[PDB]
Amino acid sequence: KHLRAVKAIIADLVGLSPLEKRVQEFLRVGKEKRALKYCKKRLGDFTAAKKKRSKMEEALRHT
Amino acid sequence: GAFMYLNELWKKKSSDVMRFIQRIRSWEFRHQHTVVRLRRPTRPEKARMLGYKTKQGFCVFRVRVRRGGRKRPVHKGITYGKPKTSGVLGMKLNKNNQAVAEQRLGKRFGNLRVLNSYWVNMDSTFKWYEVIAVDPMCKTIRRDPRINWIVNSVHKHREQRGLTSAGRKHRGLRHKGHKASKLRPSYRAAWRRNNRIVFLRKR
Amino acid sequence: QRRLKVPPALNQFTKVLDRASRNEALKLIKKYAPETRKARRERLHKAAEEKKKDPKKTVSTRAPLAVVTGLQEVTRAIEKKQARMVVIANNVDPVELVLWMPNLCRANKIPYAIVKDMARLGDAIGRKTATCVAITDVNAEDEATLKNLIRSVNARFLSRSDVIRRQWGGLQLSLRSRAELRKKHARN
Amino acid sequence: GKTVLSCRKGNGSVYQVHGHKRLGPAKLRILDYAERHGYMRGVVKSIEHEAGRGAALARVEFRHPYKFRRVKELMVAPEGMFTGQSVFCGQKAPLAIGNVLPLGQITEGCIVCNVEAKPGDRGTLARASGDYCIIISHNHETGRTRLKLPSGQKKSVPSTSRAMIGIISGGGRIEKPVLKAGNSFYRFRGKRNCWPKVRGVARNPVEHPHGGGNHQHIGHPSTVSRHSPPGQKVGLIAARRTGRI
RNA sequence: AUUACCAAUCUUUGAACGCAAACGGCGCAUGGGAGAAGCUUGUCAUCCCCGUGCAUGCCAUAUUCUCAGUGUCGA
RNA sequence: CUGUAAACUGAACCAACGGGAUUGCCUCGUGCAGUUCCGGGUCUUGUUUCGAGACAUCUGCCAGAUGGGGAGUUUGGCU
RNA sequence: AAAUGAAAUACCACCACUCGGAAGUUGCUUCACUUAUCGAAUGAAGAGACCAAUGGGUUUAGCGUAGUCUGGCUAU
RNA sequence: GAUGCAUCCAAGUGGUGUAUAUCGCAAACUGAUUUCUGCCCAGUGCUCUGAAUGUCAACGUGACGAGAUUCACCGACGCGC
RNA sequence: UACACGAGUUGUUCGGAAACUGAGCACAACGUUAUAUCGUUUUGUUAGGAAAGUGAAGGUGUG
RNA sequence: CCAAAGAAGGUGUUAGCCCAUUGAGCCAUAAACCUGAGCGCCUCAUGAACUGUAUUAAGCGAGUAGCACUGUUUGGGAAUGCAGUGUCAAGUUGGCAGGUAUUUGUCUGCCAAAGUUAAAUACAGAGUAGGAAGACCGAUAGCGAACAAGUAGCGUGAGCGA
RNA sequence: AGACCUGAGUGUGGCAGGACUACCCGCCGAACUUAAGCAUAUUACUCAGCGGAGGAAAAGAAAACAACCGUGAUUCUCUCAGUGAGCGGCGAGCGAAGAGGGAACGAACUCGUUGCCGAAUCGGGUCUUACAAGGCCUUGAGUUGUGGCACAAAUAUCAU
Ligand SMILES: [Mg+2]
Ligand SMILES: [Mg+2]
Ligand SMILES: [Mg+2]
Ligand SMILES: [Mg+2]
Ligand SMILES: [Mg+2]
Ligand SMILES: [Mg+2]
Ligand SMILES: [Mg+2]
Ligand SMILES: [Mg+2]
Ligand SMILES: [Mg+2]
Ligand SMILES: [Mg+2]
Ligand SMILES: [Mg+2]
Ligand SMILES: [Mg+2]
Ligand SMILES: [Mg+2]
Ligand SMILES: [Mg+2]
Ligand SMILES: [Mg+2]
Ligand SMILES: [Mg+2]
Ligand SMILES: [Mg+2]
Ligand SMILES: [Mg+2]
Ligand SMILES: [Mg+2]
Ligand SMILES: [Mg+2]
Ligand SMILES: [Mg+2]
Ligand SMILES: [Mg+2]
Ligand SMILES: [Mg+2]
Ligand SMILES: [Mg+2]
Ligand SMILES: [Mg+2]
Ligand SMILES: [Mg+2]
Ligand SMILES: [Mg+2]
Ligand SMILES: [Mg+2]
Ligand SMILES: [Mg+2]
Ligand SMILES: [Mg+2]
Ligand SMILES: [Mg+2]
Ligand SMILES: [Mg+2]
Ligand SMILES: [Mg+2]
Ligand SMILES: [Mg+2]
Ligand SMILES: [Mg+2]
Ligand SMILES: [Mg+2]
Ligand SMILES: [Mg+2]
Ligand SMILES: [Mg+2]
Ligand SMILES: [Mg+2]
Repeated sequence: KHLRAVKAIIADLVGLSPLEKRVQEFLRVGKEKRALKYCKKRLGDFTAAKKKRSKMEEALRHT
Repeated sequence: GAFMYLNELWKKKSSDVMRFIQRIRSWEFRHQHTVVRLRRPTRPEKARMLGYKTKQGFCVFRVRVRRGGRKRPVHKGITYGKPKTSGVLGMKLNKNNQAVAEQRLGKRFGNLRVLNSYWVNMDSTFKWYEVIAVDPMCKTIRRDPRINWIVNSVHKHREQRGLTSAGRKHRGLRHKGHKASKLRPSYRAAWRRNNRIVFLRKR
Repeated sequence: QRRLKVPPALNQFTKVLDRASRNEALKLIKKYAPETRKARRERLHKAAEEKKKDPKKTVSTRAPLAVVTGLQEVTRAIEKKQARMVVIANNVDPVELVLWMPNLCRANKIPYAIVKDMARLGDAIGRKTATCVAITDVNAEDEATLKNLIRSVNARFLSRSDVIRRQWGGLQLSLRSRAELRKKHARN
Repeated sequence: GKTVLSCRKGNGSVYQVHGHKRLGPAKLRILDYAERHGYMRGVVKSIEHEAGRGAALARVEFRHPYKFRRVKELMVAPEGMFTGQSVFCGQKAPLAIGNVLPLGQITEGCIVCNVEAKPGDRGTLARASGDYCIIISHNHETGRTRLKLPSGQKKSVPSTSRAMIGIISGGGRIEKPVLKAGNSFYRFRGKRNCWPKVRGVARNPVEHPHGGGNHQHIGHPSTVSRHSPPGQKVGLIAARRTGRI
C-alpha cells in the first residue's frame, strides 16, 4: 500500500522497459491475442503474461 | 525509506535511464584493470544487505570477468577418448562467473576475507561483480561481533571452496528439499554416503 | 555524458540552481547546521549537570534546531512531508543514490533544489560531502529568508516539473567536430 | 599424424627470421608536426646493406625538432640516392629523386617508391628492391590518391600518405641466376630458415597430405579449398586459375 | 657430574623477501668497532668487519606528512 | 580575402633570451639588486593524433554448410 | 408495432468501408554525425577554433505563442 | 596489398613468416643447360557467378488452439546450376 | 691411480666476479586462464604516475 | 604373601617370593587450567514494582527467481542440479514447493535470491602428545627398511632402490 | 588563488605467499575395464591436475516433508532398499527419498529491509591498578548511515 507508492514513483522517472514499451506497441493496435505471445516468451511463464498484458492495457486507458 | 527507492531502480534495470547509467559506467569499467579497489560500493543498497557496513576494515572491489562459456583446454583443440568429451567449445564450467570473480580476488589479495559480491554491470564482453571484502585484522573487525566470525581461521578462503553465496549457488545448495537429495551436504559427502560399502560387525 | 542522449530523468541534475540564490540556500543550511561532536557532547552534558541538580523528572532536551542532513533521515523528512523544502546535490558517485530524490518531492509536493556541489553541502553542515540536505521547521528569526528561497527554487524545479520530465539532455558536440559543421554551412 | 612443416612454422621456433646482422626496421621518419606543416632537410650519410635484403638502406639523419639532438633515421634507399644528398621529407618539400613529399601533393603520373598505405605507418608499400608505384589518379573531392602497386593491383590510398620519389635500390637482383645450391644457402642465411624445400610428395604420409604411395604422386587434386583447415591447406591454395597459361 | 624433562643459543639457505646467483658475490641506508696513515695522546679518510632496515601485493593509517587531475565547485 | 608555416644545390651548426612590469637601491633623470608576463595567438564544454565508424573487425551467442586437419570406433560368418 | 427490394429507422456499446492527411512504432534504406567500437601512429611532441543561427545557455534584454506556483516564472 | 596471406596458441591489446611489403612472403610441383611440353574441363577437385536459375538453416513474420503446441511463411545468404 | 697414515693448493696485477653486451632468458607489471608455475617482455616494458647522478637558499665553530 | 598370581618385564635355565612393577591413598603439588564460584572487593553495566502511553508502515534480500536454448549432471523420467548466452519477473489480490507437460481453479506446506552456528560424523596423515591391544608376520615373512633404510647403489633428470 | 572527488608517493601498523593433505571443500577430469564387438551407457560425477581450510570440514534453523490423528535446523547411523520407485543400446548395468528406531542436542541466532531513533558508532589519544560492556578530549573515519530499539488488525509498544 505504501511500498506500492514507492514502485509507482520509481516507475515514473524510470519509464517502461523495452518489453513493456514494445508490448504496448502491439496492444495499441489490436495484436492483443499475440501481445501475450510476446510477453510470455519474453516474460517467462504464461500466468504472468496476462498480469502484464492486463497491466499495459490498464496503462493505456491512463494516457 | 531510503532503501526502498534504490532497490526499485535496480529492479527496473532495463529502462532507458538505468541502462544509460550502465552504458556509461560499463565504459569506464572497460578501461580499468580487472580488479579495482573502490572507496564506496556502486550499489550501497545491494552491498549493505550482503553484509557490508561502512566501517573501517571493509573494502570493496570491482572484478572483471570475461563472459561466455569456458572452452576446454586441449592441445590443438583435440580431445581423446570417448566422444562424450568430444566438444571443446560448448562446456560451461559448472561454476558461475560470480564465483570465479570472487576467487580471482582471493588468489590476489590473500590478506582479505571475501564476504560476498554482487552484480554491477555486464556488457557483451565482460561482467563486473563488486566483491565485498573484509580485512580480518583491522581492530574494528576484530572487536565487532556481527563480523568477528570471519576473523576465525576456517574462513581464510571461503571463496576458494564455494562457501560464498555465489559458490553456494553452483553447489546446488539453495534448494533444500527433494531438489537436493544428492547435493547435501556436498556432491561427495552424499557420494561417499551412498557408495560406502558398510560392514556391520555382526552381519 | 555530454555526447550521449541523456534521459530526461538524469538530465535533472545538470540544470541546477544558479549562484544567485545558491549561496542563500547554503546560508540557511549553514546556520542551521548540526552540532559538531563538541557542542553535542556538552549539550547532553548540561542534560545531566542541570538534571543531577534538578529534583527529578526534568532532563528534557533535544537538538536545538538544525537541517535534516543525512540521506535516509532526509527521505523520511519527505515521506512525512515534514521537510519544508529539500536541497539536493548535483553529483553523487552512485548517481542513482539521489536520482529518485527530486521525484518523490513533487510526489509529496515538497519544494526541492538540485544544487551545484555536494562538497558545498558538506562545508555548511560539517561533513566532507552531503547528498541532500532537508530544511524542516525553522525559527521565526529566519522564516523570511527561506519563504522566498522556496519561491526562488520551485520557480526552477516545481514550476518546471512538466518540461523537466520531458527534457533529453546531452547531444552537445565538440568545438572541433561541430565547428566543422559550421564551416560547411559556410559552404552553403 | 604429425603436424606439417607449414603448420609447424607459425610456432616460429627455428623458422623465425634471423636478423642479427640487420640494421633496425627501415622506415620513413615519424610523421610529426614538421612533416605536415613544412619540410625538414636531412643529410644522407651512410648507405649500408642489411643482411637479407636486396635494397640498400640509407642512414638519413634529421634534426630532432624539439630536443637538441640529431635523430637518425633508417630508410630504404631510392636508386640514385648517394651519401650527402640533403633529403627533404615534409609538406612543402621539393620533388627531387629521394624526397618524401606527401602523396596527394606529388604530381600525377609520377614514380614513387616506399609509399605508405595509412597516413603515418612510415612506409609499407613498394619497398623491396627495384619495386615502385605509379600515381594514377588524385580525387581531391575525396582526398585519396589511386596509385598502381608493383603487382598490377592498383589501389586507392589517402592523399596525405608519404612516399619517396624514385625506384628502390638493388633493382635487377632477381635476374642474375643462382647457378648453384650454395648461393641459395647464403641468400636465406640472412633471411629466415626455409631452405631447402623438400617436396611434400617426397615425404611420408604422416608429415604432409601429398606424401605416400609407391610412386611420388599427389593422390588427390593439388588445388585445395580456401576454407580448408591448416595442415590441409597445402598445395595450390584456392587456386582460381590453374596451370600453364 | 649423568639421566630425565622444561628460558635461551639457533651458522648458510629455503615461502626467502635489498639485487643476484654453478658468485659463500654485490649494494643502499643506518648505527658501532676495529684498524690506521695523515693529524690532535687520541680523533674518523677511503679500505674491512658486525648488526639492523630496504621485495612485491594488499589493508589500515598519518595533530591540517606530501602530492596529481582542461573530475566537481568556489573564494 | 583568411589560412601557425620567418629553413641548403654531391656530408658546416643551431640546446637556458629582448623588453615591460613589481620591490627597494647611488632615487624618482640615469642604475645595481629578487621578481612577473610578453613573444620567440587568446581561449578550448574537449578525444593524444589521425583513419574507419554504428559498419566493422570481431565481443558473445546460436544456426547452417564445409571440414582425414583431427578424434573415436569398426572393417560379419563360411571354408 | 404499421409502413420494402435481389436492401427496416429516434434513449446508440460497437467488428459495418476504395480512397484523402499527419502522428507512431517498425522494417527496408542512404545521408550526415561520433561518442562506442576498430585499426594505425606517436617518447600519446603542437588538435581545432575571426566569430557568428556556430552552438553553449548567453549570470543576460525583449517579441509574440504560450504554460503556469496560480506577486516566482519558465516553455516554445 | 597489411583490418593481407600462410600459421601458432587453452585464452588473451598473444605469437610466427614480418627488422618483411609483390625483384616480398607463403604454398605446391617438376628438376641444370639445350629440346619440345600434344589433345581432354565429362568426372571428381579448385574457382567465380547467382537475375530470375532449384532448394534450404535458426532467426523474423503470420494464423490455429486456453495453452503447451500445430500449420505455415520470410526463402534468406548459402547449396544446387 | 690399491690400502694406511701424514701432508699438500699462498695472488693489488693470473682466471672469475665486482663492471660489457650477443643468441637468448623473463622478475615486475599487465593480460589471460576454473587454474597457473601461461603469455607478452632491449630491433627496449607497463592504460602507462616505474629514478639523487647535480645545483642551491637556509642551518652550524667563532672577535 | 595375595585388595598385589600379570601393567604377562628383568635376572646366567621354567620365579607370585631375587629385582622392577602394579594397588587403596597421601606431602598433595602451582591451585597461573577451570570446578559450582566458597570467594574477595574495586568499578561497570545491564535486571523489577511502574505513572502515562505509543508503534502502525507492515515489509521480509533482482540481471535474482523464472523462462527459452545447449552443455553437463542426476534414479529424477515433457530438466534433478548446475553453467553459459538470450530473456527477465511478482509482490503476501504475492512467490516457490506439492516428482507427467499445458491451461483453469482450489488446497497444503513454506517464504529463495544475506550471514553465523557447537555436538553427534570422516581421518591415524602432523603419532603432535599419550597410549592400549592382537587367534596378525616372525627375518626370502612383516613396511621398501628389525641393522648408520628412502640408506648404499642406479638414472642427464622425473625417478628407482637394495 | 582552497575544499571535495578520483588517484598516487613513503612513513608507520599489519597481513598474505610456503609446508602438510589421511580426512574435508571447490573446480577440473580421464582412460583401461564392463557391455563377451562398440559409439549411449558403465568405469566415474572416480584417478591424475589446480585450488583451500580445519581439528574436523562441510551442512545447518525450512521459499522442508508430507497428504497423515500430521512431522519440524543440519549431520550421522540402522532402516526404507539393491527398491513391484526409478534411470538404462529399458541391455550391461545403475539407483535414491519421505517415513521409522536411534546417536547428538539446556541450539539457536544477526544483518538488510520496516518503524522509531540519528553518531548514542568506529578509530587515535589520555585518565584511571590494562578496566578498550566508562571515564574525556579528539575531524580522524563516518550522514553515500556507524550504532540503538521494537517484531503482524495483532499486541502491548514506549518514556520518567
Ligand atoms: Mg593500484
Ligand atoms: Mg585497486
Ligand atoms: Mg584505485
Ligand atoms: Mg565507479
Ligand atoms: Mg576507507
Ligand atoms: Mg556455513
Ligand atoms: Mg540423507
Ligand atoms: Mg594425412
Ligand atoms: Mg587430400
Ligand atoms: Mg626471489
Ligand atoms: Mg593500523
Ligand atoms: Mg597537503
Ligand atoms: Mg583540479
Ligand atoms: Mg580391414
Ligand atoms: Mg687410497
Ligand atoms: Mg611467469
Ligand atoms: Mg616373570
Ligand atoms: Mg523473503
Ligand atoms: Mg550420466
Ligand atoms: Mg543460468
Ligand atoms: Mg514468477
Ligand atoms: Mg504450483
Ligand atoms: Mg496455471
Ligand atoms: Mg487465480
Ligand atoms: Mg537463511
Ligand atoms: Mg636372509
Ligand atoms: Mg570511482
Ligand atoms: Mg586523498
Ligand atoms: Mg612498511
Ligand atoms: Mg607468489
Ligand atoms: Mg597456502
Ligand atoms: Mg568390452
Ligand atoms: Mg558418472
Ligand atoms: Mg585427485
Ligand atoms: Mg563450519
Ligand atoms: Mg540392505
Ligand atoms: Mg553413476
Ligand atoms: Mg525419527
Ligand atoms: Mg544499520
